[PDB]
This record gives sequence, C-alpha cells and structure tokens, in this order.
Amino acid sequence: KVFGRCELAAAMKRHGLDNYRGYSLGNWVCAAKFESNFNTQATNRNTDGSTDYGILQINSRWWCNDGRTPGSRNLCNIPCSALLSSDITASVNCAKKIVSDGNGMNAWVAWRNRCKGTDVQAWIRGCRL
Ligand code: NA
Repeated sequence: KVFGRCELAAAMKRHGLDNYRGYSLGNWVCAAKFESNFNTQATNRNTDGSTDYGILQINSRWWCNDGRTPGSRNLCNIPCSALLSSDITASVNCAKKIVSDGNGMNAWVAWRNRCKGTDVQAWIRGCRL
C-alpha cells in the first residue's frame, strides 16, 4: 500500500508514535517519506547482503529474519515480510524497539540526513489528527 501523507500520520498517531521517546509525529512521517516514499512494499538490498524492508526500511542484519542474512539477529522477532504489510503495526512496534536502542532516530540514515534539524511539523500540516 502506498499511503497518503495524512493517512500515514493518522495511522502512526493511532499506533502511539507521536512523541514516542520525544520524536514528534512529523519526524516519523518525514523518515517514512524518504525511506520508502510511503510504500509499505519497499525493499532495498545493502552492500553487506542485508535488506531493508517496508515503510521504515527496517534492516534484516539486526531486526527481522529473512532467511538470507547470515549471522544476523532478529531483535523484533518477526519475519521481514511482515514489515511489508498494508497493516503497519509490525513496522511501528519494531521501530519503537529500534528508536529505544541508544541512538534515537539517528538509526535511520535518511532521518539524520534529510529530516533532522528541519521543520518536520511541515509533514503533518493540514492533516486532521
Ligand atoms: Na536477521
């Protein structure tokens, strides 16, 4: 599913991401935009052989099991395919584990490079939330 910007914001809000560990909703929407262009089916292979999955591009080296990333962990305890669902619950629940891991949203390279220190509230302006 390709979300609309406000549709995604609402979904994320309902799943407890607004201000989760102090990151306002616009941060999450901004990261999704640049990670996946709001497409839950997005996948991208990394140089190390791991793959990033879903709307928030969660990596198989640490967070999910894809059966093809040797020596990896599965810290969210989920098949990576669950992250591609139109239902974002598994991505959100896993993202809450990731953002709590020490480095905050800096875990998402696109957040650090494209969202951090920008007016992220712009991503939810105009939405009914
Ligand atoms: Na893994």
